[PDB]
Amino acid sequence: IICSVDIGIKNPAYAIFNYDNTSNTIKLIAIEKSDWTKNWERSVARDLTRYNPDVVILEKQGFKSPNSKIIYFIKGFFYNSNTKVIVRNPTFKGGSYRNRKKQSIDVFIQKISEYTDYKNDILNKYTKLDDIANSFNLGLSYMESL
Amino acid sequence: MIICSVDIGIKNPAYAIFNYDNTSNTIKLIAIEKSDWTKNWERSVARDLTRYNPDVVILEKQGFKSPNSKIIYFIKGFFYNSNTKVIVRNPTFKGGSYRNRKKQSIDVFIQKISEYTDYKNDILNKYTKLDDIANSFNLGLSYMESLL
Amino acid sequence: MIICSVDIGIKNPAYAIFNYDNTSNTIKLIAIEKSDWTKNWERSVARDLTRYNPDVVILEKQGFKSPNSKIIYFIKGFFYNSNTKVIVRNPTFKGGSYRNRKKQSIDVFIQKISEYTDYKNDILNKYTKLDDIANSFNLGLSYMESLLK
Amino acid sequence: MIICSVDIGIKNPAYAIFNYDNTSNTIKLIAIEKSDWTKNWERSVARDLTRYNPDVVILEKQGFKSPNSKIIYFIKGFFYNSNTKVIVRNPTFKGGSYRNRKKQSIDVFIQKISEYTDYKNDILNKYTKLDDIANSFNLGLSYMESLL
DNA sequence: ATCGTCGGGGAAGTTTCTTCCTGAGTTGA
DNA sequence: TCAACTCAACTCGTTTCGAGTCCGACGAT
Repeated sequence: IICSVDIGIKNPAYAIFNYDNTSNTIKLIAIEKSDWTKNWERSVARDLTRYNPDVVILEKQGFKSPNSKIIYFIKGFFYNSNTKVIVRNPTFKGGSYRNRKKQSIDVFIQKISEYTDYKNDILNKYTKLDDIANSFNLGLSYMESL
Repeated sequence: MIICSVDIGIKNPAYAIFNYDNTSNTIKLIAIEKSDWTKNWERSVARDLTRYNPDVVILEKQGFKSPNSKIIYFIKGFFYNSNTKVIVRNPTFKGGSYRNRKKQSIDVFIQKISEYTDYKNDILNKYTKLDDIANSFNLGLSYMESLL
Repeated sequence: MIICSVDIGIKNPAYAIFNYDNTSNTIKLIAIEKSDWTKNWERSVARDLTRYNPDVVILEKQGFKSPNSKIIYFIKGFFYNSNTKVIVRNPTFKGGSYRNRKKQSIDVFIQKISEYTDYKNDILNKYTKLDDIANSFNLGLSYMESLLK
Repeated sequence: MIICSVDIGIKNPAYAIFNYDNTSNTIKLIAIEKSDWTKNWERSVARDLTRYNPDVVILEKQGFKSPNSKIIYFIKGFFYNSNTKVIVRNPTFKGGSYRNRKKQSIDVFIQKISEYTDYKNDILNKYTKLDDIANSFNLGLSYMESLL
């Protein structure tokens, strides 16, 4: 069970998948944009223990945002536990910054439907800038490169 | 009631382990040591903090610009959902910048150690670089003073 | 009366040396000089002020939040021995903006020097900044004008 | 040589006049007084300093917060001519508490006052207050120890 | 003194300002 | 990590990493 997280005080988001390795049996369990402003450490632990994951995928950031403190908190929380937290270098923000639309809507409209069967169920009531894109793209890139 | 107060730092981290007798207000020094968190610092932090299975972990607050902050949240996440509360206390000595901070720390240490360990000479004779174990001891003792 | 009026300051101190006739009430400008007190100011003050051993030394009142006050009190102690009266006058040019003092000072200086030196041009060329020698000249001349009563 | 140590202040200035026998290290206290510099402080200062013709005058350095600095520079200009060495020493007891600054001062005072005058009758019966003449005497004695 | 505004290290000698020297961030390799 | 370079207050949640406060210097009356 794979859990990919877009970290940030802006709009944190997480996606929970189950991927059968090398078998191309992808199952999307959930995708959500949460809020980590009220009791953020308690809220982070509560959101991470919902569907106890085996791997957590994060985007590495510099000093740009306090979201790094969430990265180190997550590393400490799941350290001895069975899960393994891995922080991937930022693909995101390479050269230009006006390249979201293409990859976001393309990968969504192409690949969300075959895994959850609730494509438009989330589309009709979710709309945000750079949370579902970062989280889903990190998770899907890890799974495709897996 | 096992107290573990830590002076944080990647180069010279230090920790003091006290025993506070509940309802008796009895301070008994269990141990005081310093370690190194250079190679795979997460393993070293976890081991040094779980060494004596404490009930409270005391850390000293740093500003928003230091690697010591990264250790703070790792420890907070590590001991979260446990019967071991990590608390981040303000800097005990917050007066003089350099000449008063370290010297006042090691002075109050050398003066207040005698009533707690009964092994004063053996600890003073080893290190001679006291300004980390001194900070940890002062942090722990300040937390205990704030207990009553 | 050999009179020495001083515009005080570490960076560019200045002084004007006059001769005042006691029974004629006539002004005579002897000299006007800039100096430097940026290094060893007590030695420099003692040297520059005793250069033309005066009978009166006039200083301009300074506030307490300036090094000119310590120079004032050093001079007070120095000449408190004999033969030299140190007198501290209120700033002659007073009021309005601070820069209005400088321009008014150098203006009255430029327009009133000709009647005293006959070497007006040598002073305008050497030491082009005029806002210290003006202060010293105006201080001395104001004291001597206030001497009649 | 005749040594004159001054506790400066418009509040209650004080001075101690010692006589040091040259090459014998014999300290003899000539006088101790609490003067007043209220009206025409320059005249009063000059009178009090020229009362006993000294060879050195010892002052305690002050911060630029009080007219005592103007008195210091007045003294420097006054004795600058010749014959005198005005020395401005920092306040001797540069340590511990401020409330203990007077305690140790008057302690060293009461410790060493008896051995210097041999006419301590009028002086013992004279005054019930110390916290100015004590400071002046301690400054003077510190210079006397720093003399050899 | 008094209201508005600003900066926030220590020690010693060239002394009440200047000239240093600390010892911790912080920053690119 | 690490070695050169730059530069000095505290501090509380401000639902606990950054935006808030406090306390002595100047400037101009």
